Amino acid sequence: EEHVIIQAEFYLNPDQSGEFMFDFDGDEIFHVDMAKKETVWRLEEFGRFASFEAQGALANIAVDKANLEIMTKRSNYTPITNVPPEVTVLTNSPVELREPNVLICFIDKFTPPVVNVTWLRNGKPVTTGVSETVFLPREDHLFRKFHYLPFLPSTEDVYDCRVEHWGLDEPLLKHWEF
Amino acid sequence: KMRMATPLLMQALPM
Amino acid sequence: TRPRFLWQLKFECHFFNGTERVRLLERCIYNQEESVRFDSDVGEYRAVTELGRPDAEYWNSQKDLLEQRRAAVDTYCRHNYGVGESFTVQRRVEPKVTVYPSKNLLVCSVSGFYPGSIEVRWFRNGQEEKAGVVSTGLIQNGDWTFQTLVMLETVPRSGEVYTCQVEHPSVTSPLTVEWRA
Repeated sequence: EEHVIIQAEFYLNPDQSGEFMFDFDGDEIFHVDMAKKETVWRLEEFGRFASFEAQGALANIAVDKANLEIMTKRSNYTPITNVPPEVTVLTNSPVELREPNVLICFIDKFTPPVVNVTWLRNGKPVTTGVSETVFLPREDHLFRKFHYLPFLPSTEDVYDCRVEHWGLDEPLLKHWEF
Repeated sequence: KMRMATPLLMQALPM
Repeated sequence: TRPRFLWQLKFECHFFNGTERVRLLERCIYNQEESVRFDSDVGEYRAVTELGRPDAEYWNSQKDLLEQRRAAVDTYCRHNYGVGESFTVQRRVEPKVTVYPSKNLLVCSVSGFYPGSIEVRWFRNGQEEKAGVVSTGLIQNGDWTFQTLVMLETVPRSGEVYTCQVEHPSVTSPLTVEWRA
């Protein structure tokens, strides 16, 4: 019916954080890694079907930074209002004991785009094996984001997705168990 | 002055 | 506690019926307030708030850039649609279907599918049950798959077969999973 492709960019001060990504129907096609200055495809197979010149995005972000600085002054130094995230934890598929699965932490309806996300297994943080998307755009100009944790289901273990944002009064803990 | 950023292009790869 | 300041730029290419009709919407957003936009249906920048007024005026005075922006539905939207088409518009991933009683309540779990358009139906002894059907709706997983749960409220008899049926563009014949106990 309708499809939408969005080239979405942002620059954020004082963090000096930039983002450049393409979105198709709400899924990320790719983003540009600012540090490594490289195109990163959301599904790595996409990289065999198309190319994208990372340098163009870096030039855009430099324009975005300059524009933000102009606007900041013009707005009379009006800062963003924190909007706290809604957090949902779900699994990739119906869980079965010992069958590899994925915990999905969906973080939605928030701004500015800075979050600290930590997975907890039985109270203890999980430092490796996790992955995440960049911030995805919303029509209300807030953001969403997904964090992933591959795991072997077991009635024994419990999990929390812990989310920290300046809009919250304390870390938000979304709990999961078999 | 406020700069207009560029709409950027993907390009197809051979296969 | 340091205050933050955010600038977003979005080029939205809207496609209707393939590339038959295309609309470009370029949007500038300061913090959470969209301030100025280029709409291809309009053909020039318009300020959305007082903040964007200098930008609309200044950018519209630039005739070459305006003319390139008006060509963008073609040089940009239709071009990028063409490049991404085979792996986006044409992407097909087949759902995995699981039926199980809920932890009197039967659950049809449909997961790992793309695209999002789908029809899920419940059958009892080969006949469709349209009542007592609750759905969780469409859930985007962020990895180019969706999932959904469709529940049926029942009172199961001894020899009854409930069948969950899933119609989706990835399968030429709708999938079915049977449950009985």
